Amino acid sequence: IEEQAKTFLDKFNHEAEDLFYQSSLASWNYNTNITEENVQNMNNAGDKWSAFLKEQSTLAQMYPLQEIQNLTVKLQLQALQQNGSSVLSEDKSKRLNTILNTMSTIYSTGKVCNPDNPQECLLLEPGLNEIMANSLDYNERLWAWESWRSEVGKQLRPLYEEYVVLKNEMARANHYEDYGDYWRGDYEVNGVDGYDYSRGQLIEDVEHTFEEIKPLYEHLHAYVRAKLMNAYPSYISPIGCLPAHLLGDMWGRFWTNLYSLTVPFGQKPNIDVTDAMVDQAWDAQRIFKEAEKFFVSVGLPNMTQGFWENSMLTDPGNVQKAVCHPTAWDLGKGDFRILMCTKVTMDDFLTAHHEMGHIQYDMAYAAQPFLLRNGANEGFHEAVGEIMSLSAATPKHLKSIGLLSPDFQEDNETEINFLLKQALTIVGTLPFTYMLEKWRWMVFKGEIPKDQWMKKWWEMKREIVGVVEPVPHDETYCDPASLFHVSNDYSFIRYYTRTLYQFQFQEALCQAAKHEGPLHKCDISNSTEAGQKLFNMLRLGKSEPWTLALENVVGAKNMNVRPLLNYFEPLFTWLKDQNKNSFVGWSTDWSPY
Amino acid sequence: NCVADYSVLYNSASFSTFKCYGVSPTKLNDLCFTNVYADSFVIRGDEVRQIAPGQTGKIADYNYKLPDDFTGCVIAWNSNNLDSKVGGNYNYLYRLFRKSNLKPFERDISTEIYQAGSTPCNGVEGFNCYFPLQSYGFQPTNGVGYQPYRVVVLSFATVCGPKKSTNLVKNKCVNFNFNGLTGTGVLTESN
Ligand SMILES: *[C@@H]1O[C@H](CO)[C@@H](O[C@@H]2O[C@H](CO)[C@@H](O)[C@H](O)[C@H]2NC(C)=O)[C@H](O)[C@H]1NC(C)=O
Ligand SMILES: *[C@@H]1O[C@H](CO)[C@@H](O[C@@H]2O[C@H](CO)[C@@H](O)[C@H](O)[C@H]2NC(C)=O)[C@H](O)[C@H]1NC(C)=O
Ligand SMILES: *[C@@H]1O[C@H](CO)[C@@H](O[C@@H]2O[C@H](CO)[C@@H](O)[C@H](O)[C@H]2NC(C)=O)[C@H](O)[C@H]1NC(C)=O
Ligand SMILES: *[C@@H]1O[C@H](CO)[C@@H](O[C@@H]2O[C@H](CO)[C@@H](O)[C@H](O)[C@H]2NC(C)=O)[C@H](O)[C@H]1NC(C)=O
Ligand SMILES: *[C@@H]1O[C@H](CO)[C@@H](O[C@@H]2O[C@H](CO)[C@@H](O)[C@H](O)[C@H]2NC(C)=O)[C@H](O)[C@H]1NC(C)=O
Ligand SMILES: *[C@@H]1O[C@H](CO)[C@@H](O)[C@H](O)[C@H]1NC(C)=O
Repeated sequence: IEEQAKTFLDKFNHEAEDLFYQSSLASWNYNTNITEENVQNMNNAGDKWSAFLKEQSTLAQMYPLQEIQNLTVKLQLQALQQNGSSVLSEDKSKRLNTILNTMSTIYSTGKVCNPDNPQECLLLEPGLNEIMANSLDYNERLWAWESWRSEVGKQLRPLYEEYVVLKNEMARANHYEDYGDYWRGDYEVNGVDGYDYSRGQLIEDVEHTFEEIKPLYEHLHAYVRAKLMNAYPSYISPIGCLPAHLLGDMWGRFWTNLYSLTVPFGQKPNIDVTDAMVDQAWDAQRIFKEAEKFFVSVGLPNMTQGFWENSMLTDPGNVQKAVCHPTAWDLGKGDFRILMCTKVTMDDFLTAHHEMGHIQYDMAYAAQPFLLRNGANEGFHEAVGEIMSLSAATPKHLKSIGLLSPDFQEDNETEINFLLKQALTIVGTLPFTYMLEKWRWMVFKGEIPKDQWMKKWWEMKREIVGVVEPVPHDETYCDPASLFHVSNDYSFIRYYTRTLYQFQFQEALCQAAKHEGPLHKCDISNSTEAGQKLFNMLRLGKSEPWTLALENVVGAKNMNVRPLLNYFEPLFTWLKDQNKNSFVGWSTDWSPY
Repeated sequence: NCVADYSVLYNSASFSTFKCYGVSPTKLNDLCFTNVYADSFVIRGDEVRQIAPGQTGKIADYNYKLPDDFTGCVIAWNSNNLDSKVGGNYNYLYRLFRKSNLKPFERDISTEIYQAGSTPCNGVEGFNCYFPLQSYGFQPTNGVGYQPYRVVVLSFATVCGPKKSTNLVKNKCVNFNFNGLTGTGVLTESN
């Protein structure tokens, strides 16, 4: 009966936050002072945190959720009462752990040997990805691309065929009919009236929005092909799919590195302010205080003071072992702080706006219950950061914050040079981001059997992404597993939904700001309503669902892609004049070999 | 049985918030009364917002009730540098559950396992029954709402405030007041 469940979770919320704090304190102290003495401390603190968390879950399981009426207490019971893991038999749990550890060590240690010189070998990031990012030798890239698959990707095959078993038996035991349906469960909403939402409806609404991208992507693809035909002549058909080893990284996940090969107006320099940052001699403190000047200018809260003493923004003065990975920390107890290795660059100034934009989220819902202090779905928690990055990248912010001179000028040739680099990043990944989740969803449900895994993958690379296998593959390979998101057990639909929500969250506040032009030109500074309509959602976290939270910011009951497509109508207006003698989209049937 | 310089507390620079709930802060010198008690305790900064006349929530319903008709004052100040510890200063204790709502000025120091809904209970605090006492692990890195505040309450004959005295002018026509007797005249040193 509900007061037992209230008092049980009120006791969880008073018990848990202390243990969460002295666990995350050792983790903070480790990442800033890396020593085995701090590894062992953060290990043995994180152990006691987990030993509390798993015990409180089997206690929460004794309370029948059908005796509840209140919505709050119900969502906190359902968050703590959930198994997920520990439903497996003890041996099969260790077998899944053994597979996960094996796919983790294979991806992290996977050496590729040079056949011209067997004594030189490359790891993925420190060399093999560098070839794909910054070399134009088709055969050095094609070697790096197929040798990752043949010398590392092949190792993951027999493991993914057994991870897909143990993860589905885990999902089933939880009464999710496949592990894909389990990952779709983040977006689910029940009993709120009208604003309810379904695991299967996530498939239907992703596929209902994906077809609105295709007319833009098939012009941007024909454009990227017409430019790659000049960087890689004779290798590419004028109507073809794109050979995968030519897409700018180890998988073709973003086209952003193709800019120097694809740029609209290479004769005009795209905007920078790294020069004005060093002309005024700014540091990390100034960069982040100019970001707080942006946040108080739209009229969001100031930092809680202890941000400045307890954050780390540059490297230390000692040649100290610390991670340079820019990370937003919520420790509990109201303690919000950023850890990073910063360098005086306009990219780091946008970072400051982005990571302080994450801290504004972590700060706003801090009065909500602990089990509810998270993003309303896994796409919201990054979309709320990137609106602060994009508002700060604009020539209006950059001139008015004094980072561009009053007599700097911008032109239509500059506007399209920006928008194409946005599209190569934002539009080019959406096909891949729908495709990877769709292939996994169809594998976990068994619509693709293990004797058609690599077959359907490349049929979908050719039908969804317009991309063709550089070299033939069969069921001895595992190109999905050759990527981090598959071999280390990560859901990926967060990137599709975030790449929708970022532009919804932009355009909603551009209306409130009385914005006068194309959606990219928008700035939410000096305004009140643009901070106020946002704060109404930011104070929620998980305490109200994402379907309802969209109606408070945007006035939309569900997710949309129109706002994203409106951020590209000026670029599509340009593509429609450049591409007139191009074959729009692709022939699925061409191949390079 | 003492003269109470209360307005010197109100004028001092150390305190973060101070208020009075039956009296104005300038009249704190003018007060005179039979007996008073002073209370003191250490609490989290956002929870000091419950420590005013008649309010609800946590401390006000389960530890320490102030009435709506409180003739008195409350004073609160930040204390990180002495009252917080890196390991969490769990010496400070708070109550999360108790039956009924506290009478104004009620104290309790006993405990029994809470048994919400209905159940027997003999230790263990496992299911449907809870140990209601909890500890406040204060740390010097906390956000302001969770930092330690030192808090005092004043629960307003034997205790007048300070009786101000002027200079004493001799050999001139003056109005005067000596203790409680008032008059007018010329004051001269007698034999
Ligand atoms: C990393 O942090 C640890 C602990 O925070 C430091 O190790 C010791 O810390 C104690 C404080 O409790 C000092 O009294 C010792 O002198 C420290 N050890 C040494 C060898 O100095 C450690 O110093 C920090 N790392 C660095 C590079 O300073
Ligand atoms: C159960 O739901 C009710 C409302 O549906 C919540 O009641 C509110 O509680 C807060 C503090 O607990 C009060 O300040 C509000 O005034 C209450 N609202 C109303 C309309 O009375 C209640 O909090 C929920 N239970 C829990 C444990 O959160
Ligand atoms: C969590 O998983 C267990 C199965 O491992 C679910 O079933 C319970 O299993 C235990 C033994 O581990 C039995 O003592 C219980 O009787 C089972 N539950 C019931 C309802 O009879 C358990 O129900 C799962 N949790 C949830 C939320 O369903
Ligand atoms: C940028 O703006 C200028 C001025 O509007 C554009 O120049 C016009 O281009 C069209 C199409 O070729 C011609 O019909 C006009 O004659 C041009 N104007 C003049 C005054 O000659 C220019 O093409 C624009 N470029 C982009 C990328 O938008
Ligand atoms: C937007 O906010 C900025 C920051 O307050 C305003 O910048 C001020 O502009 C005036 C005149 O343009 C200067 O005299 C001040 O020195 C500026 N302040 C700072 C801190 O640099 C700007 O005016 C605001 N925009 C509008 C339209 O009001
Ligand atoms: C934020 O801090 C600045 C000083 O750095 C101050 O001027 C401003 O008033 C503060 N913001 C608000 C909302 O008061």
